[PDB]
Amino acid sequence: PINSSQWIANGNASIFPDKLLLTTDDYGEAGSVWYYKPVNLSEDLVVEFYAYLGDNPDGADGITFTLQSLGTNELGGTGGDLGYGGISPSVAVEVDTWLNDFDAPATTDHIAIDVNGNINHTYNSLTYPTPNPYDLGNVEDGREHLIKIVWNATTKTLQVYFDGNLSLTWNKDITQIIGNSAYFGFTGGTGGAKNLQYVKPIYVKNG
Ligand SMILES: OC[C@H]1O[C@@H](O)[C@@H](O)[C@@H](O)[C@@H]1O
Ligand SMILES: [Ca+2]
Ligand SMILES: [Mn+2]
Repeated sequence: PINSSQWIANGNASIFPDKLLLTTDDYGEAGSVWYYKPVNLSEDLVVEFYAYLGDNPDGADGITFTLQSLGTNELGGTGGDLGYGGISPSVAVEVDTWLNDFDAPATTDHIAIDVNGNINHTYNSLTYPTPNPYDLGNVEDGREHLIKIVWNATTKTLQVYFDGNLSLTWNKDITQIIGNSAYFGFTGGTGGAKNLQYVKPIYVKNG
């Protein structure tokens, strides 16, 4: 179901016939996979994918869905950077499976909106501002989780659904951060803790 010609893998990521592998269950990884054609953010964007965050609750570090207006070679930091930290201009939806000091006020595995490659939730909330991170409890349960991301180019809003539950919303015009055109894709990291991490894209609709 994955057409490998449509995806560009960087770092420790690999394109498989049925999934986008972001990290293997090994230390110090960063992986990214970008879709080959940019989307037009003056139209709506809906992305649905299954995410797998591993089977070890004591593992790390998490994944993102990222919109960024650079290109298909971008790869952010390892570990708590989730393969995303440093990429700008960007907006990311992180699924974060390791509590770093900069993750306050999160208390569990969490989903959050990050901007321009910043993964510090207090900084982003003081600067942009982004919403607080949303605690999911443990998502390193060896199950695939359904994530749906909705950009509405009329209302200038973003919604994020996890396992069918509205988890985050945002009222910032993301085109004023990244421009009207962006690559989309996925990133993952591991550090001093680890997990197998992958996504299975289901549906992408632009307009
Ligand atoms: O992997 C979990 C964590 O491990 C620590 O040793 C560092 O690698 C952090 O960057 C990382 O978030
Ligand atoms: Ca983290
Ligand atoms: Mn986080």
